[PDB]
Amino acid sequence: MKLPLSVKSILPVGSAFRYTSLCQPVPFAYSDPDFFQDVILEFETSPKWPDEITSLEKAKTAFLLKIQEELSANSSTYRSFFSRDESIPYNLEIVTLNILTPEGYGFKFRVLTERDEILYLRA
Amino acid sequence: KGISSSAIPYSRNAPAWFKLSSESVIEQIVKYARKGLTPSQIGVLLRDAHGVTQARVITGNKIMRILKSNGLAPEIPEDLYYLIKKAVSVRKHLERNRKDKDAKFRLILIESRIHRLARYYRTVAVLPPNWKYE
Amino acid sequence: ESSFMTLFPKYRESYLKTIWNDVTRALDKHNIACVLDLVEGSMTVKTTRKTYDPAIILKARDLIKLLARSVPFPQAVKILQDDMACDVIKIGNFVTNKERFVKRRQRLVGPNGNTLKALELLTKCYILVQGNTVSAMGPFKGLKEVRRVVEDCMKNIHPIYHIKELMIKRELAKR
Amino acid sequence: VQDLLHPTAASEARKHKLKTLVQGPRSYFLDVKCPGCLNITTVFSHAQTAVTCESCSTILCTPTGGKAKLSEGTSFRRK
Amino acid sequence: SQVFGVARIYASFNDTFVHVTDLSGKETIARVTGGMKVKADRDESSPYAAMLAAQDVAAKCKEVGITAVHVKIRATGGTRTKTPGPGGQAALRALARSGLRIGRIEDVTPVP
Amino acid sequence: LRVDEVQGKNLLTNFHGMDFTTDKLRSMVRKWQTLIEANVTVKTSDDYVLRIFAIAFTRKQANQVKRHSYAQSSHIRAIRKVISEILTKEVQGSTLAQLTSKLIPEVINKEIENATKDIFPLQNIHVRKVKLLKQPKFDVGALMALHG
Amino acid sequence: QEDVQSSIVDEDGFTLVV
RNA sequence: UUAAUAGGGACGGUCGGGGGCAUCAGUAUUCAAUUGUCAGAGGUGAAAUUCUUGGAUUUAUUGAAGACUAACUACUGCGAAAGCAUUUGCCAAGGACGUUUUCAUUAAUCAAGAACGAAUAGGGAUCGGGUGGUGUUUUUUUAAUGACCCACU
Repeated sequence: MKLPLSVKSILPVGSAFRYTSLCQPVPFAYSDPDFFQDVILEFETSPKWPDEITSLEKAKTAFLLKIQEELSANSSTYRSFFSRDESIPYNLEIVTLNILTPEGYGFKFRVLTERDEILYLRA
Repeated sequence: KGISSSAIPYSRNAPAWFKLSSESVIEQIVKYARKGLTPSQIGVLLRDAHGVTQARVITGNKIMRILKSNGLAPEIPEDLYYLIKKAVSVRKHLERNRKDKDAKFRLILIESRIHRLARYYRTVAVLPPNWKYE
Repeated sequence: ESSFMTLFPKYRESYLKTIWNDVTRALDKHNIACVLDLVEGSMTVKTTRKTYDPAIILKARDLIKLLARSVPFPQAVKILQDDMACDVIKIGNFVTNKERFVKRRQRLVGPNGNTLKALELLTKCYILVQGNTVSAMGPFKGLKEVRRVVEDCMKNIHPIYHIKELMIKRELAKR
Repeated sequence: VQDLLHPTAASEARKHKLKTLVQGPRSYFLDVKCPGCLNITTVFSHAQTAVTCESCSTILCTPTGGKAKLSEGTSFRRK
Repeated sequence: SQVFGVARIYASFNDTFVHVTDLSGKETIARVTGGMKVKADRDESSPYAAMLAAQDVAAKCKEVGITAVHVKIRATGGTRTKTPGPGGQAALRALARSGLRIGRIEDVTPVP
Repeated sequence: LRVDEVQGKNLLTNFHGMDFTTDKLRSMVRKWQTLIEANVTVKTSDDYVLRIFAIAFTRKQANQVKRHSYAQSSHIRAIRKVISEILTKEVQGSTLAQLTSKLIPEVINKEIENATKDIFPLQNIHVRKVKLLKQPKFDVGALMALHG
Repeated sequence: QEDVQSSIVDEDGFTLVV
C-alpha cells in the first residue's frame, strides 16, 4: 500500500506464529483469548515522530486510520475495527488495529518506531 | 610561498581595561614553566585561557628572559628541540622500514636545517662549541 | 517489452532537442518508441505491441549510443540500415599520462586531419575519435581494419605502415 | 581607481589583514557567561585548546581551524 | 501458454554459435552452428549461412516440443572486440520466422 | 535459484543469488559524478553466510551552478561507513525469505537514503548483488514450512 | 517555536553534563 | 632598540589516486575436474600451422595459477623529478590556511661534491583553506553536523 512513509517492516509476533496457542487456530472461533494475533508495524526511519508520547501514539493511531481508509476502501472482504491496550500501564492511547479475515482469523496491529525508546528512557 | 603570520598591532601599550598586574602573570609563568610546558606553548596557553594581548606588553621583558632569570632555561633553544625530536622519530621509522625510500629523501632536508642552525647558535654562544648532533 | 536507454552530457543537449523530431521520424519507420527526458538527460528507446521485428531495437540502442558520442545526426542515421555495423572502442584506458595520450592521439590524427581521413579512404567507413573513445561506423571488414589500426596506434605502431599496408592491399586487389 | 592616501573604511575593511596600509589584527576578546558559575573568563576568539571554565570545568568553546565554536551556553560582551 | 528455453546466440567473428538450452542451462539441444552449413572456410559468418543454420536449429526444436525461447546475444568479450557479429541480426530474424516465439531478451557479453 | 528436493513432476528450489543485468548499471554511470561502492560479509539468523555489494551515486541539488558536484574524499569515508553499519543490522533476522521479502520492494534503499542524507544527499542507490557460500546442511524440516 | 525548544532541550543539556 | 610581504620553529581543524607495511573484494584470461552433447573449432584477402569421437568448440558446476583495478577518469589533485587509480587498519612524512605563540639576521644563489632516475593588470572557469550572510535546503525531531546560493581574501 502507498502511505506517507514506505513500509519498513511488518512483524508477526502472535503466539500462533510460534505455535504456542493453547487452542489450535480455528476459523471464526474468536471466543478463545488466543484469537487476535499480535503484529508489530514498523515504518521507515523518519523525523515525522514527535518528542511527546501522546502525540506519538496518536500519530501512530492516525496512521492506522489512513491504513483503515485504504483497507476499507479496497479490501472489502477484510473487516476491521479499533481497540485499546491498557496492558502497557499509563500509556492510554495505544490503539490496536483489528482485522478479521475470510480465513476466519483475527489480527491486531501496533506501531513501533525509533522514537519510543528515547522517550521512555527520558521518562 | 604561502603568506601566513601574526600581525602585532600599532600601539605597543595595551589594553587599558585589563585589571591584573605583571606580578599576577610572573607567578603564573613559573608554575606553568615548572609544570613542564615549552615556552612556545606558554604563550599559547596565556593568550587564550586568560586575556593577554602579548606578554611583552604587560612585562618589559621577553618570556624567555623570565625563564632565564628565574632559573628555568632549558638545555637548548626550544626550536631546535623539536628538530632533534623529528630527526630521531623519522630515523626510528626508518629502522623499522627499509622500503620507504620516500622517507630517506626527507631526512636530508631535516639534517641540513639542523646543520645551518647548529652553526648559528654555536656562533652566538647559546651552545658551547664542539657540540654536534649526530 | 524490451527497453533501452542512455545518457548524455550537456554539450549535446540542445542539438538533440533540435533533431528529436527527425529522431522520432526515423525511429517511427520501424515502430520504435523514444522518450527524451531533460531532468535526467536520458533518451529511451522501447518496443510496443504494434512492433514488427524485435531485432531492430538493437540498432536503436546503437543509435542512442551514437548520440552520446556527438556524431552528426545525418551521419548517425545510417545505422538503422541492415548492412551497417557499428563499433565503440574505449581509448581512455591506454595511457596513465595525459601527455602521451596526447602524443599518440595527435600522431593518430596526423597533420591537419589528413592521415585519419586516409584510413576512411582505405576502409570506406566513418571514424570519429570522440575524446576518450574511437567511434567507428561502416562495413564489417573496415571495422576489422580500423580496430587493428587503432589498437596498434595507441601503442607504438606507426600509422604509415597501416596506410602503406591498406594501399598495397587495395592496389593488389586492383590487379 | 583610488589614491593610496586615505581610502575609505568600507574599502579598507574588505582588504586582507596583511596588505593594509598600517597592518593590524582583526581578532577580538569576549567575556564568557556559563551558568554553572557566574564568573566570566576572557577567551580569545581563536581557541587552539579545549577551554573549560574557572571552577565549573566543563567546556567553554571547541577548537576549529578558524573561529572557535562557543558551545551554546553563552551570552557575551566583545570587550 | 508455451514451453520455454534460452537460445544464447554467440555471434563471434569468422563463426556464429547458436545452441538452444533448457530453462536451467545445463541441458542442451540442437547445438548446430553457422560454420557447418557451407564449406569455404571464409563465409563462416555470412548471413545466408546464419539463416541456413538457424532454420535447422529451429527444425529439431520444433520436433521435440520447444516453441518459445529467450535469446541471449553474446559477443566475444573480455579483451576482444565486444561487438555483435555479422550473422547475428539475420539469424535472429531467421529463427523468429520459423514459427517460434521471442520475448524478454538481453545481453550476456562478458564486459568486465 | 538452486534445486534442493525432487518429488515426481515437481521439484523444489531455493534462492541462490541475485544479479543486475549489464544494461541497467551501464545505463547509470554518467560523467562528472562519483561512484561509491560498499561490500559486507554478514551472517543470517540461520547460518547462511552471504556477501552483498552496494552501489551509490552522487546527485546534483536544485539550483546547482557547478557542473560536477563531487565528493570531498573524506565524505566517501563518511558514506561507506553509514552503509556498512546499516547492512549488519538488517541481516541476522528472520531467515532469508523475509530478507528476500525486503529485497523485492527494496526497503533497504530507503534506510540507506534517510540516514546518509545528512552527510551528502544522493541518487540511484541499489543493492546490485547477493551471493552465498556457506549453506550449513540439507535440512528438509524448515524447507516444507513455505509450501501449500 | 524553535529557540525556546533549544533553550529547554539544552537545559536538559545543563543536566546532561552536570 | 624593533620583530622584515627576510628566514627558522610550535599549535588548531584539515587536504592529498604523496609513501611504507599488512589485509579484503572483483570480473576476465589460462589450466584441471564433473555434466549436457557430438563434427567440426581457429585463422586470414584467402591459403596454411594446430586441436578433435579417450568428445574438440559451445553449454552448467567447481577448484587452481598469475595479473590488474574498464564506465566514473577532468586540460583536475598529489609528489622535487623519475611517477602516482579496489576496501580497510597501522606507521610516520608534507603543503596551504588560520595564529595578538616563539628565535632575532639565523638570508639568498651557485664550481667541487653527494641522494634519487635511464645508468604591465584585468576577465572567466576550476582546487584547497578561512570569513561574512536583509540566505536556502535535510528538520510534521528538540537541536544540530553536512550539501547548496551569494559576496570577501
